[PDB]
Amino acid sequence: TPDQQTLLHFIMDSYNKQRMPQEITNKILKEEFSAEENFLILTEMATNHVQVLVEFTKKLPGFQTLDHEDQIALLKGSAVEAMFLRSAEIFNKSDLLEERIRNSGISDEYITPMFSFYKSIGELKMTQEEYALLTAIVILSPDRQYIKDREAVEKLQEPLLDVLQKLCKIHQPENPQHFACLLGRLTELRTFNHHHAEMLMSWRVNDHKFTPLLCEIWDV
Amino acid sequence: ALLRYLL
Ligand SMILES: COCCOC(=O)c1c(C)nc(C)c(C(=O)OC(C)C)c1-c1cccc([N+](=O)[O-])c1
Repeated sequence: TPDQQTLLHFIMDSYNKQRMPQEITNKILKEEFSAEENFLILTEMATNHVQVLVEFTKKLPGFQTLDHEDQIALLKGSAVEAMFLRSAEIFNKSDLLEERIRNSGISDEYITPMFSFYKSIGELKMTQEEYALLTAIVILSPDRQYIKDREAVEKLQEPLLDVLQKLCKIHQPENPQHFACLLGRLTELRTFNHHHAEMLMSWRVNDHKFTPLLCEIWDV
Repeated sequence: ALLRYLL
């Protein structure tokens, strides 16, 4: 559809500008390997994921028209899912990062479900457009805590879901299951809200300096 | 405040 193609190109122009700075990528190879240096790298990565996702969010069609408090509630409420999704994308476009994660002092209670999500979404071989649309769909969720005008958010989310589904008919014709499989990775993704809340209470994790952006977006 | 600034 003519209005849908315009929507999609707008999403892609914004999504394609997102990149993790090469300098962080180099750190994966170049830094000393210790629990503390490893944790720091993951912190800088997480911080940059939020940075990028804010820039992406403020370019989503309609987002600037929303009530200001609702904007904030979206950013904070969708942060955990969006960041986790983005970290899966980064990881799957690496062996070394995995080893750093496995040796950063983070408990296997949290590491295990993380790698299961990464593997699951990796096996789906999602295209750049699927990542972009899903990301936008996660950010524009009308069910976040404290949203005053949920119907306004729903009107921004629904055309993205339509484009995404419709795309799935276009590129994977006669297989309704590709789209349903995308939505099942979203089911895994949402389980991370609870994993995250528990990690923040944990000893190792909370006895660190998180960056200011992480502190703020996670309501620490 | 941080979030509003970046937005
Ligand atoms: C690329 O970064 C990995 C993705 O990172 C997150 O998006 C993320 C989220 C939502 N919540 C927390 C509290 C952290 C965290 O405490 O910071 C790092 C410094 C240890 C990170 C997190 C990091 C690793 C594992 C897990 N985990 O549940 O397995 C969570």
